[PDB]
Amino acid sequence: QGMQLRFARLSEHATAPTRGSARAAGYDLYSAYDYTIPPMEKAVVKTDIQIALPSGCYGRVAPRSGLAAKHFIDVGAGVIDEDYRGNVGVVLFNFGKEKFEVKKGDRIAQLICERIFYPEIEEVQALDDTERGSGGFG
Amino acid sequence: GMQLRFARLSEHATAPTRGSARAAGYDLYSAYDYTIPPMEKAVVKTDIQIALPSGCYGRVAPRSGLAAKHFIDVGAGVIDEDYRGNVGVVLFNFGKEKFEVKKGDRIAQLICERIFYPEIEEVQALDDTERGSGGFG
Amino acid sequence: YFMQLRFARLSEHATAPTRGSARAAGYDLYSAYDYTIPPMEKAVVKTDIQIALPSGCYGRVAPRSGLAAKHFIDVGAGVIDEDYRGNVGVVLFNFGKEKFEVKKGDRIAQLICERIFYPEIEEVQALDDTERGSGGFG
Amino acid sequence: AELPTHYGTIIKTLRKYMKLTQSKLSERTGFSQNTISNHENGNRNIGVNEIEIYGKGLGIPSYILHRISDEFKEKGYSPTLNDFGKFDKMYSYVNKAYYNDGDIYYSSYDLYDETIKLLELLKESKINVNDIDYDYVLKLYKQILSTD
Amino acid sequence: ELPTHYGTIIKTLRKYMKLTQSKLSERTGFSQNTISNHENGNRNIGVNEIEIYGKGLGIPSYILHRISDEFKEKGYSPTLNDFGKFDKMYSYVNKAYYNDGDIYYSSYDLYDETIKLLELLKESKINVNDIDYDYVLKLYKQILST
Amino acid sequence: LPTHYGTIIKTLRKYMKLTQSKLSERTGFSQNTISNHENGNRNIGVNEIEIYGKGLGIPSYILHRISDEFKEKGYSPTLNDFGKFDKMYSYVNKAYYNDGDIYYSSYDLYDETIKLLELLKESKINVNDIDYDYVLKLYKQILS
Repeated sequence: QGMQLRFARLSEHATAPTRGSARAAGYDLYSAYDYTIPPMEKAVVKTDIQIALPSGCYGRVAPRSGLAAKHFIDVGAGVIDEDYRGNVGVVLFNFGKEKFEVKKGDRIAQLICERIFYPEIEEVQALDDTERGSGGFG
Repeated sequence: GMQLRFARLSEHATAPTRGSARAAGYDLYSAYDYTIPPMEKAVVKTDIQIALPSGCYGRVAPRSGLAAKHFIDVGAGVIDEDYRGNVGVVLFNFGKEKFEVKKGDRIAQLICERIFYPEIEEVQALDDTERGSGGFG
Repeated sequence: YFMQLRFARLSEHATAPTRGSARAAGYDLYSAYDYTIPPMEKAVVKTDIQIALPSGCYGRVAPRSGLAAKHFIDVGAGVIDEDYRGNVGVVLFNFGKEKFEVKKGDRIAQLICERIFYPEIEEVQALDDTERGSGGFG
Repeated sequence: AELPTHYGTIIKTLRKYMKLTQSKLSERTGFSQNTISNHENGNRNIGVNEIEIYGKGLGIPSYILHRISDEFKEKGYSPTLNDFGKFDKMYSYVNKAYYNDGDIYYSSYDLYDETIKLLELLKESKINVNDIDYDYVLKLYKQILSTD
Repeated sequence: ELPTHYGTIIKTLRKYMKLTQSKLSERTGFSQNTISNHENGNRNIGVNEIEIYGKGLGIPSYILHRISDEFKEKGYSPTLNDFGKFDKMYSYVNKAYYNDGDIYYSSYDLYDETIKLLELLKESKINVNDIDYDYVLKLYKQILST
Repeated sequence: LPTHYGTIIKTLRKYMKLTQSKLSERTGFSQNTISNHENGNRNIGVNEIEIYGKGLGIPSYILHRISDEFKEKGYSPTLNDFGKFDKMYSYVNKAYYNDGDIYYSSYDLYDETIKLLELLKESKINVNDIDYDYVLKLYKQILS
């Protein structure tokens, strides 16, 4: 059956992540609490959910376009490892001139299942320059 | 997915470009002039619409030079595969001085980030993992 | 058996990328040098390593959660193309009130092998609006 | 969440609205006519996992059922569920606008809340949701988002 | 409105790459006919045919676009005039960008930077063929620094 | 200059109660290779440590950090007390992946393991007796 993003509620305050459409990049993450982010300040915003990411991705906590364009809100950190079972936190940066209010139940970020490799690492003495990175046209 | 389709929404658009066959992104170009003061942001229009290949989203990502030389950054950045509107680039100028965008300036790149579209499932509690527990061996 | 993440030291100051767990999203990147980053400033922090990413990915230089949440450290730029064979640089932003010290051998970011398409660009006169965009429920 | 979810009523009302029998929804969900009857009657417990499946079975995004449940927890009734025909029509416009208009995409906070605010505005103005032009909705939508 | 001059650009570069109408027709899958109608004029050329000609010629597609825009903007292309000097300089710039951190973390545009270096070298009476990568690199670092 | 990887591999193979035959079956190195690695007759770098780490069941980077001690001290305390390290690290590892206060604050799991062992030693607390929930409180304390 279909790839599952599994989550559990760590409190009565959490909201189940949501997606408006089958092909949205991200699940909506919701604050579990009220915060006041002063101008040029940060806060760790708790969702009170834990997630089990599907195999072959990390969870990227990614900014909302609206919050970026209208209120100069960004997302710091944002790497959730496959093995992370703790409370999912959103590191919100307020770069705006005005304070940014978070209320419990507010949509503050989206969770994207970014497909990655988990490569083995190999030391060599020197990398040769690439084909596409050397020589002239032809 | 082998095709990135785009269409011009105005005469002011530049076709996205990629020097190398293995560059991470397509260059996106401003369609208008903007003056971003110190510590302010702007929504830069490209006047292009895109149709991402299936199984990715479009990440609008920073240019390394604009970041390392002019303290320029990209907020937002997530373009859903169904988004057919004007591709906007949210530029953040964290530098001490104003940052000038002119029509035809290269302000960001578009990466086709491969992703899953997983179904959501609630459980009462998740087990600490076999790698998130145990001693060596 | 590849493929792998190949790397080479450009100096004796480099540290081999490390990954604590088989399924950590990122390899740890280490500074090769000392840097003082004053408040609201940036620095290009050299690793003195070069890398050959595997095929079908780019390298994303991604933020450390603890560094963001506790010291308001962020990563600018962060796109590393398959053909890049120069010194891997980390662009650190200090949005904190206090200066941030980097010492040779400090962990300042993570390298993620982000899987991507390399598609062919095709101009079209107009894209249609997707079905999923509208239609009515059912 | 303490406050009951009222999911049984929501699924019954939406299945009827979509002119489906217990049996047709049964074929689509995989739930037996017994299970569905027992969900609608408020006997079996209904959580996010059942609502994901009911969503797919009804051709309604699951999160809307969540939102409708939230109307009961906050108001004691659902204006959306009481007049869902209007919600469905206005949501089709809001959805199309979000995915096709850069002003909406780069400012929207929540498609559900914005559908409600738009329906409230049309009722005030005594305009029929079935008659309004998309190009006019779009101007209404940009106005509603202009506030913030 | 203003014509692309794509037929002339393609012809001039095809000849520069020492390929026949047949060799280009091999590599591209355009008929030896279609190709001639494209160079001879009248048959038109979209961004989509220019992607195919780029791969065909072994020249990055975007450089055809920037040559076409020298014509629309200035009525002439210094790049298409001395293309052999442009190939040489581009190869050094491309190498620098992909193999040196100072350039990778500073470059704005590889094409504009090739032009700006050829122009600095023309105005020093220095011949491209008469210098080497390390010479170009010192200059490249100088012009990218602010 | 010297890595001491040979000693580190021999000691950890013995710590995990593996025969050379077993470590060979797992790593893909012959017994002759493993013996020459262990005895310093064949150089060991990043690429061998990646294989040995997988074969031993110990993250490769820990062998790098143990090697770092030798260079920075003449010996490795951690290698000398690897039983205590394995135990504390199992708690640190668990706290990192299951507790948000650690995940959003931790700088380096190996240095935090060392800091906690030094704290248990100074407090005369035995790492095999301490309550996970109490370790967690000590951990939050050293990070803050």
